[PDB]
Amino acid sequence: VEPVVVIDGKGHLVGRLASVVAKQLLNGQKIVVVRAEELNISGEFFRNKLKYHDFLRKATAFNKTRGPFHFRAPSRIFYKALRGMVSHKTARGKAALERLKVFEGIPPPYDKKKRVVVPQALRVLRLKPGRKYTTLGKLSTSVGWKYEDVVAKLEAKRKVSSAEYYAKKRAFTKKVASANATAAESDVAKQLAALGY
Amino acid sequence: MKYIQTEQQIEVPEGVTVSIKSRIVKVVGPRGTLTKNLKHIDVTFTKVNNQLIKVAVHNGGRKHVAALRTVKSLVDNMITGVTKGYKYKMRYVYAHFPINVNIVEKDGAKFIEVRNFLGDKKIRNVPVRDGVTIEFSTNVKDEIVLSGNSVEDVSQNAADLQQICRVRNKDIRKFLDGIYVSHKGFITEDL
Amino acid sequence: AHFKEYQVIGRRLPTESVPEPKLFRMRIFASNEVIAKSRYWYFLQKLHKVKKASGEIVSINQINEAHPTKVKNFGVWVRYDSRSGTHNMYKEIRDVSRVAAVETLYQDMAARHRARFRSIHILKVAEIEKTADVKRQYVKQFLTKDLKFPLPHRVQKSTKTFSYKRPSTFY
Amino acid sequence: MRVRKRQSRRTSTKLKEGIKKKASAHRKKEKKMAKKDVTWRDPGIPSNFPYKAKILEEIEAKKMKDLEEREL
Amino acid sequence: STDSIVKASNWRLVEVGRVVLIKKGQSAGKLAAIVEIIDQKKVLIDGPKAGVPRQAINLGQVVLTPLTFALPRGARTATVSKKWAAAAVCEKWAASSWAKKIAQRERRAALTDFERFQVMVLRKQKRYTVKKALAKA
Amino acid sequence: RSKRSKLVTLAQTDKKGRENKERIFDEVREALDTYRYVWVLHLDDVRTPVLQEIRTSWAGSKLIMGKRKVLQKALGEKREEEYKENLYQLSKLCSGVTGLLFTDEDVNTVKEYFKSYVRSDYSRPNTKAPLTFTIPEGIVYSRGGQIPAEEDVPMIHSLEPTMRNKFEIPTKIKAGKITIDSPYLVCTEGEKLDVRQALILKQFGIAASEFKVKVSAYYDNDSSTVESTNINME
RNA sequence: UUUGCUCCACACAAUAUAGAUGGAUACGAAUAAGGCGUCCUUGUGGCGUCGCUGAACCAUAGCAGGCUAGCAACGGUGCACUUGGCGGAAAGGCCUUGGGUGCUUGCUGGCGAAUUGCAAUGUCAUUUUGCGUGGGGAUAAAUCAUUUGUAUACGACUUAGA
RNA sequence: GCAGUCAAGCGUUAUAGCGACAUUGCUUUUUGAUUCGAUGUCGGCUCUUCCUAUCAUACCGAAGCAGAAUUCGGUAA
RNA sequence: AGAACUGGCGAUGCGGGAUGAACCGAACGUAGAGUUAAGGUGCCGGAAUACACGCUCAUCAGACACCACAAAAGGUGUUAGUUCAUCUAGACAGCCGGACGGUGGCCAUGGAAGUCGGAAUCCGCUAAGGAGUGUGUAACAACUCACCGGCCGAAUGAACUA
RNA sequence: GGCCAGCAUCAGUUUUGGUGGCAGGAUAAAUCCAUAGGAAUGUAGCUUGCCUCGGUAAGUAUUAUAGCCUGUG
Ligand SMILES: [Mg+2]
Ligand SMILES: [Mg+2]
Ligand SMILES: [Mg+2]
Ligand SMILES: [Mg+2]
Ligand SMILES: [Mg+2]
Repeated sequence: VEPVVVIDGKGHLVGRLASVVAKQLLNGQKIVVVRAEELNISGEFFRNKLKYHDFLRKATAFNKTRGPFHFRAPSRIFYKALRGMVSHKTARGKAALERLKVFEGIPPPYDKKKRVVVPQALRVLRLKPGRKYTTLGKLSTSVGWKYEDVVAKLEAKRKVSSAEYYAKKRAFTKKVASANATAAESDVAKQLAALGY
Repeated sequence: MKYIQTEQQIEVPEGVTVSIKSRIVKVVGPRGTLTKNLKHIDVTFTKVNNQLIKVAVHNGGRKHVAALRTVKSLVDNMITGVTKGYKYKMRYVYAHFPINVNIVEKDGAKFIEVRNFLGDKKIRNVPVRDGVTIEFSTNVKDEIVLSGNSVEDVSQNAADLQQICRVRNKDIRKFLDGIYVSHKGFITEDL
Repeated sequence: AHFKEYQVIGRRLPTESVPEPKLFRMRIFASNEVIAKSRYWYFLQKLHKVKKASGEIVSINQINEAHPTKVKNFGVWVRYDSRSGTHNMYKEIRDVSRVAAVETLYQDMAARHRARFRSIHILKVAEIEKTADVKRQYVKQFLTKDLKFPLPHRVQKSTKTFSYKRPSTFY
Repeated sequence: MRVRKRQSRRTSTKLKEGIKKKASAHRKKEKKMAKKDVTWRDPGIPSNFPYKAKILEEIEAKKMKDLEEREL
Repeated sequence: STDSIVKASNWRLVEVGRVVLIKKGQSAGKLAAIVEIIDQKKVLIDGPKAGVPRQAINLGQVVLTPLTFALPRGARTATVSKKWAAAAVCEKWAASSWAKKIAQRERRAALTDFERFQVMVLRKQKRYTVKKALAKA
Repeated sequence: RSKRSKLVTLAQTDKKGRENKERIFDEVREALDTYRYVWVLHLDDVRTPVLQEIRTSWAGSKLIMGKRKVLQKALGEKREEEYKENLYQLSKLCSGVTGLLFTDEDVNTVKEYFKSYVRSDYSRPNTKAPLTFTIPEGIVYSRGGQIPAEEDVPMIHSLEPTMRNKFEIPTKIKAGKITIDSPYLVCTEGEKLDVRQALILKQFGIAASEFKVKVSAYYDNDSSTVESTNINME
């Protein structure tokens, strides 16, 4: 219902998130994904590292610059999963993929925007407790990504600023609720309560 | 089989306080405090009184109940560590080259320094883990003592000291030099 | 499908000087009367030397549960077709109806034994009168006095693609 | 950490058709052997059933009645 | 302050006397009582006050409410109705914000266009009063 | 799967079944009718040669051992199940390793024999220490200083792991001889002993404690009464 | 290269094509746990309350929203200025001081609407490599050709020359 | 390979018939003595990559492995 | 491999099985509407991230042709069954105690005492105790278990089947 | 009168809702009421052991100050 839907990628399962995002893009929804380094894949870390090393094995023999390109970033891994589900060699597929942005962390201006979740792709709702799962940032660092520390530091600074903003917002919200509660006995409030508001 | 409910009991002596919140166990006794993170296992803790704490698994299987018994043992070990302590005595023996064991300070890190093992010129260094104390026994020849409230830390430190003196490329039936854990017990000897 | 229980009573066709042939009655669990009569003729041919073209169906009547809203324990004696021969099996199902217990047993045989409807033969379904005669632990654990258990990690179904709050699994 | 080559699981049409022919030949040979071989060709009440005594009493009563049913 | 402390994490328990709310089926939105436990996934419920038939139901079709009243195991419909009336489950349910939220949702769904216009006018008046009050403090 | 696997041993002796218990039951109930006095004896940690010597001394009588529950069931658990009148007291007075002595001899003679019977025995755990034992410094000998070292044979080298690990004694092997750096005190006289100290004393062969049979009570067939003896129950 | 180049306000003008048509409405973490409120001896603290979806919240009446008369209150809100602070991950945005200038549907009135003919998206939202008006702001470089050889098949590279 | 033996199973109420693991005889006898018909496709030079079923190099385990040396085995291209 | 008979294909497009000579549906004028077959309904991709009961975690599972590798072999993975047994005159584990006497049985050996070997392998007392299950000694000693008992108190073991 | 449409009443085919009257079965089984028996996953009451002023641990007790099951109508 929003012109742009921003999805916080933390705690999501990569395949189901890719499926829902690809369907939304093909239907014509603009989507931005943040915090791709906090994505999850079901299964053990060595299983997913083995799968990525099989992908690393895949390469064109007579010229390595022509073969499959192995992008190491978590957002790029998610983009690979999404492009595998979008028919990207057609104009419609390209137009759908150009409605998507994926980022590590939460860069501006999305650090001051509302961020949503997709319940059908959340790990805590989908995976059975006791099942093992992998963190995409750790997998990317193991397979060659080199920016996990900088992302962590920037995210910590952003969290400090966001916590200050939320403290101010909570104080204002408590003041607003107190000001609204003192008019609960008025005739206007009684009529609104009778009408359901 | 999916048993409906399986529970274990943990007995707390008089001088020990246990605080658990979101599977973070803090155990306080006369000898100090210990902390454990058990968030990798789905269990439910409950207090019935100041002397007993139950831990339970609802609708679980064989692996889940095995983890439940493991959790009970770990909390019992923490309580034992804060109320009695743990003491590992090791002996180092040699045939021809005397093993020299000392405590050295490299940038305030408290290494155990081993020299002249089988005549080696290499200086072996084993760091002391936080919370354990190293003492050279009096009126006992070639005995080291590791004391602490964490049985895991004390045992791992003793194992590291034992494995730093492996014999390589020699018949171990003939060559008997090394550092071996000789006794395990409690620090307190009240009775 | 949703099983029903029928009684099927049949006999041989009356011949000369042999009138009133003996009536035979069987209790059949089946989805409909056509399947019930087919199973009846199959079992009658398997046990006696009576064929469908040589016999007739005298009656077929649906039998309803006496107390469908009472929780009961059922011992189910069954046997299944195998290469070595018929092998007995005893199961215990806690349910409110014989047809519900039979459906649960068929689902369990499909899930565990990889068995089918025409391979599973239902020999006896008997209500256990006294709780002391229950001898399977997965049934006995629900006979405990004042049994209470929680339902941890509640997962709520979402009707929308996107949610504006982090979900909670409390209950 | 050198991952080996993984065996393919994509179905081959020629292999599938050859397996079909091999299976038909195997079934024909099994039928022929079952016709050609010369080899000689009731578990009762389960012990876990509660009313074993009732079943045994009923079958004894049926035997006792049917022994005299055909005699007189 | 030398006492052990353990968090409780209170759960609603599947038990005889637990009051459940039916969320799908023929009796959706109605209250019932758990009469007897069948197994881990199914229970026996009876809803005589609201017209819910006594039936075996799956726990995935109901939601547990915090309300619970004393009821013997395997109680018949008359006993369940008598205990329900004695314990006054309906009044305690209506006193809760959950049922109040359901009632507010139903009233808003039942509003008409003129009533929505009246709601807007009353909301503007209340907003003027609330903003004037909040400006001072 | 994932279960413990039982150890299998190929020996000559099989386990006893219910037939042995039934035989003991029948023998006790026949001896009750045959004899006149039934005495209750406590014989915990008795040696078999000592028990056989007692059996030889009490020729003409019967001594029956076995499970305490089986003996009590033979004597009658309660008043409505007793084999003879007022036998439930004799049944309920039994405890531990209990022996039944069926005899006809004089009560004074039985009491005199059981009061004057005494044998040397190993010191058991949970008992007062009979002496103070100190293994002397140097080469460890078989007796550990009880007899002179010139007469004694040195301790065999195969027992050094047992003394080092099970007995928790600091020992070393020098030229195939067990040696200790300092004298080792094992027990102090007038102290409760534990399993380790009892094992050390048994290994060195010190037998300073005394074994005395305990006599609980006796039952008379004609009198149909039970009288407490209270012998060696100190 | 018949005053070229660039922004600042005001007119006229055309323009808004992977798809505006009330608002993308900002803690973090856990999920066998949390959010909010309150109190103390500030904690892994006590007490209360909430969830069971955003079916929300905020906004939303006036010729696509006109012209006027008041009442109550000192609130809400638009715009041009103005004071101060913060924000570098792609900051280009967030908060805030003061006066000015409009509206206010918080409440009560008075005028106007019609014929787009019984519907026809019935056109309504930022930017403008176009012009005219004008007050200010600044007066380069590259390539060919010649030349060097740290370069070179040719292009290219690397040097030098008012 | 051929012929035979045993029996955990399989089969049966007719000790018929199949039959794992084991085992015997011939080939092959005792004192470490004393080249026999490829009937039709082969090998180089230069140079790259791949497999591991590992010869060497790295790290381990076992062995009458004292040391030295060596044998068997494991991870490993 | 050789006979008998019957189907499909060549001369035949259409839907499905990703792709295809014999596989599953169905045979064909040009169109509209409806319903289906076979095959399917996370996304590519039209259609339930439907409902319900169970099972499974694989250091390259599986989503397959039902043939082979395949010995229905191996596994202290998991689930459900079958038949035998033990059991409050005491279930499995654990700890402690007993584990004897003739006798160091005969022969043999430098030595050989249950435990280097060869043949017997008995009798007594027991609650039970092998002319000994292993470690160990030059031989002894010592430990152990075969077996019995004490404490503990409720179910447990074995072999098969899926 | 040529082009493109809107509404109403019909006809042919079809798709998707709401609502009414009947009939069969064990003339549904149930629920409910009445009545006679019964037992525990034993309700009230009673006894003992000793337990934070009575909350329990084990015996008795078949409806009592809760209930349940079966047969019959
Ligand atoms: Mg107007
Ligand atoms: Mg290899
Ligand atoms: Mg689709
Ligand atoms: Mg192969
Ligand atoms: Mg029509």
